[PDB]
Amino acid sequence: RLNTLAPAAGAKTSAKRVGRGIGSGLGKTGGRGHKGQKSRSGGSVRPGFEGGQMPLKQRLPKFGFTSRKSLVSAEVRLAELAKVSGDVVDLNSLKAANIITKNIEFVKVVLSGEINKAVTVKGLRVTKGAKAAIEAAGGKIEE
Amino acid sequence: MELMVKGADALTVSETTFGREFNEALVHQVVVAYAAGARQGTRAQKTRSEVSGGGAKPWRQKGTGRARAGTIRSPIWRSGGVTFAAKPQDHSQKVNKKMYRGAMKSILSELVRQERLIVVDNFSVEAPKTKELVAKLKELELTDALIVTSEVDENLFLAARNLYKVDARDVAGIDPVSLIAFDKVVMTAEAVKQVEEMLA
Amino acid sequence: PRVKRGVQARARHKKVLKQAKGYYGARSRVYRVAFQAVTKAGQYAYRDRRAKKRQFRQLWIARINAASRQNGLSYSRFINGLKKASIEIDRKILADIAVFDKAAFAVLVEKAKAAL
Amino acid sequence: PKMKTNKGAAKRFKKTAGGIKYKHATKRHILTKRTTKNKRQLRPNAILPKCEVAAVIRMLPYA
RNA sequence: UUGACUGCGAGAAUGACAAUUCGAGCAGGUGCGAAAGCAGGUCAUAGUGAUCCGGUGGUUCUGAAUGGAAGGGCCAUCGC
RNA sequence: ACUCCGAAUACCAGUAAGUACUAUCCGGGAGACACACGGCGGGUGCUAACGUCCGUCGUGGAGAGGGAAACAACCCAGAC
RNA sequence: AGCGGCGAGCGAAAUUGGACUAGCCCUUAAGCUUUACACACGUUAGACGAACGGUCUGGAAAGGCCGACGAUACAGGGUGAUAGUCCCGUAGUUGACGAUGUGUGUUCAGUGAAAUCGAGUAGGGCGGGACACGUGAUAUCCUGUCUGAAUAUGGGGGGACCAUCCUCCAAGGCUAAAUACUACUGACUGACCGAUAGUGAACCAGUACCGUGAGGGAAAGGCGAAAAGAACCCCUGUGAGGGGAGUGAAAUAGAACCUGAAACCGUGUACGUACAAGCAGUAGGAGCAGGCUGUCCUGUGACUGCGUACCUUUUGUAUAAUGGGUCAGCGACUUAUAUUCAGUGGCAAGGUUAACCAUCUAGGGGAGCCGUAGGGAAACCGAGUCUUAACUGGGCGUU
Repeated sequence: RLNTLAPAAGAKTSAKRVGRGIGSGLGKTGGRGHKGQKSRSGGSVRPGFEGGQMPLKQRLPKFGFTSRKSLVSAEVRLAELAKVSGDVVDLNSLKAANIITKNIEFVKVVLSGEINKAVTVKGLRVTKGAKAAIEAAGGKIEE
Repeated sequence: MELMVKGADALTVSETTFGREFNEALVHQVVVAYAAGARQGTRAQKTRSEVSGGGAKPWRQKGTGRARAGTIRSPIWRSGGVTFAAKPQDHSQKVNKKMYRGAMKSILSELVRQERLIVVDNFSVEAPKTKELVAKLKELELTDALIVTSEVDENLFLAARNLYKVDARDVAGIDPVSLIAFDKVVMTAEAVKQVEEMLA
Repeated sequence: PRVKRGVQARARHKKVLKQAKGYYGARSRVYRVAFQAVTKAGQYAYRDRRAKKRQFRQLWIARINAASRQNGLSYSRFINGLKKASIEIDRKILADIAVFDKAAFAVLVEKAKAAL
Repeated sequence: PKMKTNKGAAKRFKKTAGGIKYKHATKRHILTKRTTKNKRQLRPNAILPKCEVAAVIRMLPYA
C-alpha cells in the first residue's frame, strides 16, 4: 500500500522553473521581459513608489488618533456568552472561556446570535438589543 | 462494527474508527508528512562568501582581453561557490491533530476491509527468544507483521529485534506508515480498545 | 541531491550528431555547428514538402504540354477541352500517360479537341 | 521576517468593511479662497478607488 | 441690502489617481420684491500649490494610578 | 487663428432582424510605456529626406506562403 | 503603542504561556576555594561472545539449487562476485593493581568582606549619550563640566507638571539553575558530496608556485583477487620502444596501467570529385558498390529546383552590429521568514494551538491568532452607526 498512495487531483502542482529552455515557455528572460530595473536581480520597486510623483501615502493627509481604551477593549457577541461556564458573565469568566484575552479591561456585549441560558452579566456594558435578549432568556444585567 | 477476536468472542468496535471510508488524499498527506518528519536535513554547501579566498579581484576590469572577474570563487569559476548553497533544513510538516487521527482511522478501517488487521485475544512471548516468536507467528500464519499490544513486554521486544518485518509496538507507538508498511497488523483485543480511545 | 549532467547531456548531443551524418566538416562533427545544420535541414524539409507539390505539378504540365503539342493542341486548350469533355484525369496521370502510352494520350487529345 | 507595516500608510488609510478609508486632501491650509461647498464636501472621509488599493494593501500587510 | 449664508444634497460632468466642475431639492436663519419669485458671490472660462511640521481660535473626543493639565484628535483658519 | 452658408463621414441615443461568447463587473499573474513603413487628413520642413510631430486605418513588430529581379513595413493571402 | 527629513525606516511595554528557580550578608551570611578524612559513584588496557553443508556457474562464491541451523546477535565492516552461520565485530555477559573524575558527608585554611546600612550622594544648570523614543509637551537612566539636599517627621518612582493616593528604600556587597559557544575527544546519524564535487587540501597542501612583504595559493585519486609487476629469447645503443615467451579470468588489466566518451589525428575500403561559382543543406535523382532477393536495405551522390549560419540586441540584421576556435565537464529565479491569492484536504460557526512537557512524528500544552459586526478621529454606540440643531436625507454597514 505504500506504493499505492497518491495525492488528490489538484492537490499538488509542479513549481515554475524559469530559464530551462524554449519549450517551457519560461526560457531566457524567465518572464521578466527585456531590460529595465524590474528585470534586474534585486530589481523590485518598493510598494507605494510611483516613479517619484508624490505617492498616495504622502499626498493624502494623516488623520485620527488611537485611544488607549481601544487597546484594552473587546466586543463580545451574545452567542459567545454560551461558551462561558456558569451563570455569571464577568471579565474573569470571559477570560477563562478565552472569549477575551487576559489584557482586556472593558467589554461590550453586542446583539449577535442568541442566548439560550439565564446569565447575570456583571461589570460589562450591554447593547439594548443584547440586554433584551438576556432578559428574555431570564438573565439579569447587574451594574 | 464487530471484529472476530481469536481465542475470544467478537469485539464490538466503533464504526467511526474501524468502518470509516478510506480517504486516500488524507492518508497520502499524513504519510508524506511522516516521512518528512524522519528527514534530518543536515547538509550544506559553501557560497562564494564561504569558500576559501576570493577576496582579490583576479585582474583589472579593463585591458587584459579577459572576461571581467571579481573573485576566483565566483560560482561560474571552477572551485567557486554554489550560487544557492544549501544550509541545514527542517523538513517537518504540521499535521492537524484531527487530520492525523482521521488518517489513522482511515488506515485501520482499510486494514479491516483488507483482512490485514488480525485481532488476537492476547499475544505474549514466554522467554526473550526470537525462535519462540517465530513459532508463535507461524501459528498465526504470518511472517511479516506489526504486533500491537497495550504495553510491550521486554520479552516480546527482545524476541522481535532480530526479526525483520516483525515489529512489536505499543498502542502509543503505532504510526501511520507502520500500519501501512507491515503486511499484517496483529492487535491484542485490549490494544484495540486502547486504539479506539486514542483515535477519538 | 546533486545531479551530474554527463550521461543525458551526451545523449542529446549524440542524437543531433547522428542526424548530421553526411554533412561537411564541422557540420557532422561539432555539436554547435551540427545543431544549427540539423535545424536548417528541418526547416528546408518543411518548406520543400510544400514546394515538392509545386515542382511535380510544373513537371507534369510541361510534359503534358509537350505531348499535347505533338498531337496539335496547346496545354491550355487541352485542359479546357478535357474539362468540357468532363474528363477528370489529373496532371500526374496525364503526364504518366504522355510518356508510357502515347496512343492513349492522342485519344484524350482527340476527345479534348472535339470538346473545344 | 514579519512584514513591517508602512506607518505612513497606516496613519492615512484605515481598513473598514466598506474598504480602505482616507481623509481628502486639500483641507489643511489656504482655505479662504476655497468655496464652502468645496470645503464642506471634502470634510467626510472617503473610500479609496480600486486602482489605489493594491498598493495600499501591500503597504498594510496586516490591515 | 449681506445669499460673497451654515448644514446637506437627488443627480450628473471630468479625471490613472490626487484633485476639479455643475446641481434641483431639504433643514435652519436671512435680504430684496406688492407678489410670482430671485439670491449658496461676480457673463463664463485664468487669478494657483499636495503632504509633513508648526501657529491661532473653538470643541472638550482623547490623555499612561486617580483628578486636573500638557500633548494628541476633530472643526475653523494661518504659514510655500 | 474670417463665416450669410454648409456636406460626406464620424459620434451619441433609440427601435428592430440576423450573426457572433460579445459587453460589463470582481479577483491572480504579466509584459509594455525606443516603435517602423505604407495609405488618407494635417503641422513642421523646401506640400525635401528611409526627416520630424499629431490624427486615423493597414502591415511589420510578433507573420510564414505567392507576387513586386533581389526588397520587414507595398499587392495577394493568414502556415495544426 | 510609539519613534521617524512622520521619509527610508526603527519598534516597546503592560499583560500573559513556559524553562529554571534561591536567596544571603555588612554585629560579617549563603555560597565559593582549599585541605585532608572517610565513604559511595563513575571513568581509564580489555575478555568471552551463537549458528552451514552439499551441489551448479565461475578465475574466484558470499550468487543459484537443495536441505539445515543461530538470533536479547540480520548494527557495521572485511573476505577472489552479493555472507545471520568464514573473519572482525554486534546483542549480551564480564574486567581496573594503580591512576583519575564526580557527589556526599566530616574537617581545615581562606575567601566572600565593601564593615557597620550607604553625601560630593539624590536632585539641579550647561554639553553629550542610553532608553523602541531623533528633544519633542519628554518622564526615566549614565555623566564631561559647574553645583548640591533631605536624611522615615525623610526620600525615590508611578512618561511634562501639580495635588491626592499607591508602591518602593538609592547612594555597600555576594549568589546556583534555566542561557551562549566548540578549535579539541568519543560514538552515532544523514532524501549531504563522491575527485571540475566535498575542505584550499582524499595524493607528503597552506605544500609547489607567486610576491620585498603583509599576503595569495594550486594541480595531482583508481593495474590486479593476489605482483603472480613479465625468468628467458629476439631487434636495438649492455638504450628508448617493441615482439615472442611466461603470469593472470582478462595484458587494447603491462605500471604513459578500471571504464575509456568527445574534440582532434591517422591507416584501410566503397562511392564521389580537376569547365566549376556563394550558409554546403533540402526536395528530387542517374550511376556505382555492398548486402538481401529488384514498384527492397545500406553507403556514395553526377545532375536539377529551392536556399544569405546561430545568439543577442533592435523599428529593422545575411549583415561588414554583439558573442562564440572546438570538445568534454561546471555555470544563472534559490533558501528562510512573513503577507496575500488559488488548488487540495481536515474540521466547521467555529478552526487552530505556540514555546514547552512528553514513555518524544502520539498525547498533553488554550497563552495566543483568525472567523463570528459594523460605524465613528474618538469616547462611545451597536444591526446599526457617523454626519447635523435635525435630516426629505446622505456615507459605510446589516442580509
